[PDB]
Amino acid sequence: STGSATTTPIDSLDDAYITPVQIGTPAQTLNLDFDTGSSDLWVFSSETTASEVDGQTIYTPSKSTTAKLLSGATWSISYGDGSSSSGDVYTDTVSVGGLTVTGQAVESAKKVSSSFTEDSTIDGLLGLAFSTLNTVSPTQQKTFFDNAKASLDSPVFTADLGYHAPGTYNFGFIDTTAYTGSITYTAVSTKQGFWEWTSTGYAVGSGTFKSTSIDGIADTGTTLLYLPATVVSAYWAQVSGAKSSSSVGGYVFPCSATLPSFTFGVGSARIVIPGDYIDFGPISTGSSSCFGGIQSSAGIGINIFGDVALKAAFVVFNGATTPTLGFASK
Repeated sequence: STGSATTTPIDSLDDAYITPVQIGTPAQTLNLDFDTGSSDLWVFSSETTASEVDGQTIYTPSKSTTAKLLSGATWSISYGDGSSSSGDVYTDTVSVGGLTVTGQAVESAKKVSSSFTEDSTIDGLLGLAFSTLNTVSPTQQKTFFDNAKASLDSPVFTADLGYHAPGTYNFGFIDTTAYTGSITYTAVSTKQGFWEWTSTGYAVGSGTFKSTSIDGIADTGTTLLYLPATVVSAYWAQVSGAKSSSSVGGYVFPCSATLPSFTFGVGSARIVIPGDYIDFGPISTGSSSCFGGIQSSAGIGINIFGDVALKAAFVVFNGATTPTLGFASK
């Protein structure tokens, strides 16, 4: 089997991407944030505290004839951005772009943190990291991809995120028309439950490539590119008027400035992030100070190849017995 679904930016800055998912019988369609940095499929629901729902579409398990309470099960998650949610668990039929899993754990939110309430466009998350990170207790549950894997033509999914435009998540096949050149594959460590890999280096604009190992994660659920402070400093030094603002909480720059591209290495291959992908607009409405899309990972404890980086590539998440990641230009 295969599946293919379009993923759409939630706003004009590409802050996140939403993908429609069918849950239950008859289908209830929710727009979920596909997140290769986490491993829970959770949704706003009829069980979510009423004051914490503000425009989201909810899943109502009682209206699904295929929903079954996973008795005794609870879940609770906190994300790198300080946001959180928790609740109980149902199993139900979940379909993405034509690909159907029966018995998928659907984690129903009883509580969500403010950041989720305040974002009316995201109805929940669909985790695509490794199932070892799944928070369901007492019995850890599998991700949608893990459940689908054996049925797929090939045990892979691909992320093709758009810049200020829709893109595509495919399951079970590689669309050879969706990228240029070749796909370069690179090793993955699953020790922390992430799609963790090591970049071979970077360049700033037309500058020379610096060969240096950068360990980080391919995370579709993180907006920006978070890299070591040395790398980030070298980038912003090439933007006149850029500076790190402790009050804003990262590098900002005047939008009259021209942003250089940023290149990262995948083995001997090179992915070029155009300068425009690094502009995240005014820090506040009317401000001439713009927020940067490359920021320091210091104090995150891990480097994150978030949407800023991933949307410059066609990315293969290869779930073979030994997982690997593939990157192509596009």
